[PDB]
Amino acid sequence: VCLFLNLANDPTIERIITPRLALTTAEFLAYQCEKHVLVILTDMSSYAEALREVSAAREEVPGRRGFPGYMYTDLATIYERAGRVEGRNGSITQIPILTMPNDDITHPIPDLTGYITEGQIYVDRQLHNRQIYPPINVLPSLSRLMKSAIGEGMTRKDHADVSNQLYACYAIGKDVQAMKAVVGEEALTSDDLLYLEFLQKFEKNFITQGPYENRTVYETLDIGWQLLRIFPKEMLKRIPQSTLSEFYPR
Amino acid sequence: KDRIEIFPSRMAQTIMKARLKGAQTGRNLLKKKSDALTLRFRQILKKIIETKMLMGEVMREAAFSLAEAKFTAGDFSTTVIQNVNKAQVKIRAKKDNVAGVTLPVFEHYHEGTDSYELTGLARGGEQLAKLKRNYAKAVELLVELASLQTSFVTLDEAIKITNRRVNAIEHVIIPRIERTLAYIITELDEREREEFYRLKKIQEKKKIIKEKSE
Amino acid sequence: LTMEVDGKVESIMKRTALVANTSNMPVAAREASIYTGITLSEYFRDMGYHVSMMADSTSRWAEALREISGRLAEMPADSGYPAYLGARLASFYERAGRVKCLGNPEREGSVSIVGAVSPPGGDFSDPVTSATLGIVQVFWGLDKKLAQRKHFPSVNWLISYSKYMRALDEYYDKHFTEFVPLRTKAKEILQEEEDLAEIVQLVGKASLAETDKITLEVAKLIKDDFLQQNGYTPYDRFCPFYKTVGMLSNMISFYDMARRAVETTAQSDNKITWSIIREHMGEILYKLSSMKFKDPVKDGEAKIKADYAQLLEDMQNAFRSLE
Amino acid sequence: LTMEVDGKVESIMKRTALVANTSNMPVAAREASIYTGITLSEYFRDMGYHVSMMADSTSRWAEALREISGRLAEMPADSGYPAYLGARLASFYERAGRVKCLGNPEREGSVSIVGAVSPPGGDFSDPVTSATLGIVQVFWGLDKKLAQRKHFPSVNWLISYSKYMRALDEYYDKHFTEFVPLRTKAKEILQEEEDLAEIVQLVGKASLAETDKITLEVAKLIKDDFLQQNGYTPYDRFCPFYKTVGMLSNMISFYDMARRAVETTAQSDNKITWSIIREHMGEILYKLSSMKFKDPVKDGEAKIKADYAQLLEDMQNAFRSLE
Amino acid sequence: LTMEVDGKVESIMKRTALVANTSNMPVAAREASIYTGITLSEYFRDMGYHVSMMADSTSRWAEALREISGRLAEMPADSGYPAYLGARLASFYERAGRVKCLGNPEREGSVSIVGAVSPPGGDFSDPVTSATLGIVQVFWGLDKKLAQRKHFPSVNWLISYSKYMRALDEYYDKHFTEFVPLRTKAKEILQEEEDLAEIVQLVGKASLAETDKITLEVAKLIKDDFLQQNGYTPYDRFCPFYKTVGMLSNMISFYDMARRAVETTAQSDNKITWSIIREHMGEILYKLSSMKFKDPVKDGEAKIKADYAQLLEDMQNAFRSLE
Amino acid sequence: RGKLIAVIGDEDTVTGFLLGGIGELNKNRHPNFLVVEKDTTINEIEDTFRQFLNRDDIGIILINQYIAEMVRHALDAHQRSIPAVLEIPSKEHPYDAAKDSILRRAKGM
Ligand SMILES: Nc1ncnc2c1ncn2[C@@H]1O[C@H](COP(=O)(O)OP(=O)(O)O)[C@@H](O)[C@H]1O
Repeated sequence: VCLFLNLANDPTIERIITPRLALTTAEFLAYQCEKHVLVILTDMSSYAEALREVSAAREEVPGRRGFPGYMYTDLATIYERAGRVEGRNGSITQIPILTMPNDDITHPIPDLTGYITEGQIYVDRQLHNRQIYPPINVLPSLSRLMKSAIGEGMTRKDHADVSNQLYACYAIGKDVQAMKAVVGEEALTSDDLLYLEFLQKFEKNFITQGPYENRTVYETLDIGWQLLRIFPKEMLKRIPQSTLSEFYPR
Repeated sequence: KDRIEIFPSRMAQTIMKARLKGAQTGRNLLKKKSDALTLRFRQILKKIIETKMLMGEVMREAAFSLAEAKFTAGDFSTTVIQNVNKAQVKIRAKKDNVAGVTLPVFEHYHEGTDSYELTGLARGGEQLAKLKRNYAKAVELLVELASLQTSFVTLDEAIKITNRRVNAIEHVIIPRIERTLAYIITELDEREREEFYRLKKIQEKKKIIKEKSE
Repeated sequence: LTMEVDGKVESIMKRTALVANTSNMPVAAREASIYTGITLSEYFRDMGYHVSMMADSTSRWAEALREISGRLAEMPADSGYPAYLGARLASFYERAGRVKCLGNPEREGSVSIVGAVSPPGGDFSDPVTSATLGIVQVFWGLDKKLAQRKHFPSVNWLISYSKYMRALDEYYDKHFTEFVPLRTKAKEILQEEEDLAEIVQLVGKASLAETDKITLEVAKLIKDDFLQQNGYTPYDRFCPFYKTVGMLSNMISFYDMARRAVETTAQSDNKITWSIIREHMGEILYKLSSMKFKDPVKDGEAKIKADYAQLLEDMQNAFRSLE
Repeated sequence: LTMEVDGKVESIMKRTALVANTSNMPVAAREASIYTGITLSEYFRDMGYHVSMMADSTSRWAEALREISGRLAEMPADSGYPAYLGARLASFYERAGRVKCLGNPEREGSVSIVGAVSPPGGDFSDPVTSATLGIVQVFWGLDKKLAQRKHFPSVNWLISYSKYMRALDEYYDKHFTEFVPLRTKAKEILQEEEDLAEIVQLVGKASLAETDKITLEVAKLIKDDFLQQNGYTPYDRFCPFYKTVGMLSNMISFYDMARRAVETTAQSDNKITWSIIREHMGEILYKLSSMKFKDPVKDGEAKIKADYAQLLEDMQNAFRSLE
Repeated sequence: LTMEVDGKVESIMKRTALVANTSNMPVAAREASIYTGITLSEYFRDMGYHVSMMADSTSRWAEALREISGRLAEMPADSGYPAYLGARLASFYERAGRVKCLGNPEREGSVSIVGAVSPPGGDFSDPVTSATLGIVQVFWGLDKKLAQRKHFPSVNWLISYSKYMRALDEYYDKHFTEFVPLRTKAKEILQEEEDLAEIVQLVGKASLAETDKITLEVAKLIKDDFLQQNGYTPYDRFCPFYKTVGMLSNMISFYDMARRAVETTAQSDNKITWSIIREHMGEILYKLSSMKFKDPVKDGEAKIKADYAQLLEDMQNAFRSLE
Repeated sequence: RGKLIAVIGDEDTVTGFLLGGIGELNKNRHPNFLVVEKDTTINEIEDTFRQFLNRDDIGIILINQYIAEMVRHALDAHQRSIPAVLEIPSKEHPYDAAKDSILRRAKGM
């Protein structure tokens, strides 16, 4: 880990040049030293505040929502310094972290970040209040290149099917909870009870991790299969029978 | 009317977004309640059709048992009608719950105060006893039918009310909030435009003043 | 104001200093007031003391900054504030902290800043409030609904937060070992109540499960008689943390035991329900409600702890009789 | 990607050019990408060719335009976009068209712009999408919902549209006379199925008339066996228009003849039903479903046309026997 | 148009004086037009006349001020208007009040400034409309929905107001003594109907109380047949105040009778409802509806008053025979 | 306290129901059954049926299909559910699913 810290009370111009320092080091290590670099940029909202300050100092008029008009170009300059390249064995994965102001996904910073990046991992206030760690919401979250990230020889044969079935069962479990809120526990069917059970155990075993619990992706998939074995083979409609016959048993 | 008439502001926008989400969630929950009520309503409708078909046979059997009774016992209808005394079979109200809607139903209950014993002591006998049993069976069928029809009517009314609620929401309230949010966004854009114009004017004046000093 | 120190009542002025600045005083002095206060606090921190600083309104400080920026003819950021408002707020707040003070005689001082923010019409997107939330580690947000209902303190426990819980785990796990699970369960209960109230008022209260009823009524109990504190009464002016932890322990013990009874008797002939529990032990609920009335001044710490233990014993006995 | 020309599998890059730029490129480059592409397309049009320009996302170009406007400090128009977004989009799309190329050798080239737009969260109300829809004449409306349902191509065939039908009426009447009535009947069938989708919920399928059932079960046939098409297979990766019109003609002939039978047996006691028709002609429905699998290459145009004519003969024979 | 003076018809152009500056005429001339109009009105007031100055659009004057300010590069107020627009409007309106004209012969002039406003987009938050509502004592806000329904005059009876009612009750109690209670009851009916309509829009009329139904129907009658007035007809172009009060009196009397009947027969078995009332009084309801069709000129005041009295007698007799 | 069952049908059906044990005489000695003889007319059937519905303890009411057709207007007017009205067959006229007051609420049948 190479750690660049820009404290809130440090110069905002230093805040501006911090991500460029980090990504220059990442480019050196990845495209010259040929090692896969993960760049974790924390508080792009604070970076945007520094950018706003520098624009005002330049005496440029505020743009949308008081932010610079070129903030999209600046955020693109930061983010797009990432990815694999031809003829080099290194790469730069990026995980910018944003503090959505007022929890408004339409705010310029998260909006342009979604325009430039390739996914989002949502941290849910509801889960945080329910005291689940990590409070990552998997329904609104997305990773466009999960299909490239997973598969045989990269993670495992059944990663995509397990992930899809887990998402489907989780959404159905939330729906069944909403329905139970109206009809009552008795009116629910056996499949509804199974879905509620899977929802509970998925938020208690899959999501709920603990700060210092390092799960290899194989452990993650084993937990996912433990949760999927709540249901019989038939209700797992999103897992091909070829994969169910191999990983469902036990 | 078209708008809720909340003054444009970021606080107003947040309030209206929260209200829109709440209205959508309530609409979804009421739609689920309507779906449950409609499912139970159609189940009871099919049960009613089946029970009517089965009555088509039970009532016929009871009537033919009566016709056979009149073969041996003779004209016992007048005796049966005259000696009423006290009902041997009464009904007890019961409650049934579907979603939040309570469905009235009936209970088949006996009193034991028989009053037609010995009615065919000399001639009727077996035929009248069989007729009594057949009409007790018919009453057992028709009490279930009555409970089904009462639940059916209650479910019909509740379904209509809940569908009216859902339609009212999604045709009046949600459009109102959506229009309010659109207007608020437009007005905030207008505020941003006015502030931009003022700042640009000030910058132009500052440039002119700098030139004047130079 | 007076406080009991070493068995004597001494004026608060003997250890408090005030930096007053009315709204009509010059805006430059209004801008320098916060800095003067924090410098005095830093001096007394370097002394080796713990200095609690209270800024009556950083919103008025931000207004002063905005007016001075306008007078200087600078380009503002969103909502007219200077684009360096966040930087100034950080330079003020980050002067807080616990420090090994300078100087050879070893000592550890601290400055604890409590800055007040009053946005226009309770705005959460206010620039000063956003800049503050980007710096401060604790935020006791305001519930306008609770304020209107006269539920004091009016803290909105759903968006208010404190990031010092992790650092306080060491302190709790050595002095109040049992308090962390109580806090976790209380927060879970409150969130479940928040999720259930919507369904209750959208659709109806008839479809609720027995466990949902336990959650709702325990949430009402906690909100009304653990999160509701009247600061003008002799008994609730200051609630010792031993009192707080004991109360929360009793409330969460009741929650867990009632839920255990309900769930265990579910799928059984002798089913237990919230109505049965309440009808049986309305006295226990009343005692839990009156727990907030214990007065540390006359009801010593030992007396309060013994009373709460007696309440726990009565709860256990009543639930044993129920079971 | 490769294309078969003159029996040889060439590479489409022998005829394709890529004006490719990312989001960290100069904003001027991003904003002038569309103009560079349309100018190159116009050049190859003037050369006498038919060019197809495809902007990947005109929304990003519009964002670059808004960024340029902000940099120049121009007044922000509707939702922050410049004061000329509609003019720029209209003038760019005006460059598409079919022309009598300038020059002595009598030529006629064309430039077809298929520029795609990105509606915020599926909303077609933002300035860029609104202007694009107003200017363009076709909208192919791909749907993630159908993609999830595994209906490829995912064109929603309900929000899509095309305003060139009246322009191509002449071409169809000259070459594919029947295609226009076939297409109108298919569109009306799909609209009727969409309308009946609501009735099915209200009263179920058992309450549908025989005409409603035939409409539903030919709408399903068109959706799953005509609109649905897999680009990977060797038989229907590319569907010649003669094959397409043949399939549509066979499907609409089935629909019309089934509707005629139902209507003309409504008056008799031995009334025909969709169930009767399906039971009698499960083979014909299977053949209609299997009309996809005719390979345009191996099964030449003549063979495919003859097979479809034989299929129509079989349908006519079966319907005549049943009626 | 003519008005009878001492039995001789004399044209009203003999007293009207126009000050025309159309939209395309120079923009800077609109302020001069307003000031010339008000000065002429003041001049004729000083003679002892009750002048009435119709400002056709003060919004156009405000826009002219905005254009001149923009040319002067002044710093704008809300929505680009100058910072002195409100002061200018206040100074212009302050020239209206009834006066004791100057000079030796004691007189009493007046200048009633009736000033139309033209909010852009129909938004009354417009700076011009807001500043005008901050000055004018009567606000006749018009409604675009009513205008579209052709409900002319399109005045919105809810928002509209007049701050002269208390100052005019002195004159009403002596000239039309029976009008103030009728006005109060009509406003009550309209407000109650507004509340009941807000309720009905979401719930429907199924649960409405019978008196609420009568309120709704009488309010519909008042709207469609008292408030709205076709100004381009021989009968409704001018509605004398005897007509304005007689129509209201008959409608309010019918309301009182219907409410009395329903309320006093709610307990009894012969429950009288709105349906019974409407069926029995279809003719009387139509007469109330057509009361507006009385011609003040073709039919004399005595005839109109006699006909309204006869309709009142018909209402009374019909209600008595109904109960 | 519990509700009763009421019958409006031909003498044979009424006799069968009485044997089933449905009739009683209350404090005021009012029977809860009626035999529809030819001497009885539509107005009489309507009056007795209205009395049945008004009575708060009646519960279930049974009517032959033809009697229900004769007094159909009252059946349609009766909308509340608790007085559970049933249409039953008879030897005189068969029972048909169509034109049943309760089934009037159904279009999916
Ligand atoms: N009292 C009225 N009677 C009948 N029609 C009216 C009345 N007032 C307005 N209208 C209708 O409203 C329309 C607009 O009138 P006008 O006031 O000239 O427009 P604006 O409101 O733009 O000044 C006219 O065409 C006219 O038909």
